[PDB]
Amino acid sequence: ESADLRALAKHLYDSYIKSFPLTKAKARAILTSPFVIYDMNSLMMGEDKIKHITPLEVAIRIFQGCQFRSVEAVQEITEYAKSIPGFVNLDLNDQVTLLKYGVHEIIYTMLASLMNKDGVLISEGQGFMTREFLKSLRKPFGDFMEPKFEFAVKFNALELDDSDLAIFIAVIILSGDRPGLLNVKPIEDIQDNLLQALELQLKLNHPESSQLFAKLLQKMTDLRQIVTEHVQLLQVIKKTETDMSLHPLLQEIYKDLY
Amino acid sequence: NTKNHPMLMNLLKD
Ligand SMILES: CN(CCOc1ccc(C[C@@H]2SC(=O)NC2=O)cc1)c1ccccn1
Repeated sequence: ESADLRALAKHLYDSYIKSFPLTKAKARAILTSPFVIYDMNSLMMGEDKIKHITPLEVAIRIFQGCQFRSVEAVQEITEYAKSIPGFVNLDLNDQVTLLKYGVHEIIYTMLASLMNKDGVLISEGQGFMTREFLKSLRKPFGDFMEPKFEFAVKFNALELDDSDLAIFIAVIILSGDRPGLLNVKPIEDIQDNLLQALELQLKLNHPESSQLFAKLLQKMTDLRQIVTEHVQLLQVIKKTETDMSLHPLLQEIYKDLY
Repeated sequence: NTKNHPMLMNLLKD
């Protein structure tokens, strides 16, 4: 029933607004004034002007900035997943497995909302770190962000809004082919109805773009690959890199990821 | 799964 799918779409958009303080609409409104970090000197100036708390090399520091952002993103995503009808019924083991494999895919999806072709909103939109600077970084740090920027440029061309993204994100979380799932049957059934809600959502909200649903689902596999390539580049520098020690939440997520 | 991932479980708990 179309109306039951419009009621699922509305519930997810309402929960998405409640779960994610920096939405794409606010991000677009800003990107169209945050402190611009574009080189070494503007970075050092930036973190005194500007979302990092602890007891106390630039590449490592920026990396710990992103880690800190991740940990809070997982918390928003977890609070959002819990509102997806039927998620809090799945085998608690499988809730954990969906979270585990879904959380970075959502992070990069929502990171695209904060990106344009030249940089990214940081620290809830009070900063803007340039793509060039991120690329200029040394060793393998200059390659962390670049695939995200390339994904975001293509993904942002779809012109999804937050109401679109609320269902797309939910579709991603409820993937039935995550390694180690116990009960894939009720997960696929939840996902199947989210996909119907997404499809109706895209035909109502984007009547003019044919095959947007098709283009969107192909992006889902892009996201999986981005995370897989990040997993490895993370395991690359856990050998050379002496100064990095991943946040506990993140080393738990990454543990036997890929 | 649930054995490992205590941090995930506790975010899911409430
Ligand atoms: C570029 N920005 C915006 C956020 O950009 C992000 C880039 C990567 C991640 C994923 C982290 S990083 C990692 O290796 N594992 C994770 O979960 C999360 C956010 C910065 C940069 C510095 C400080 C704060 N914000």
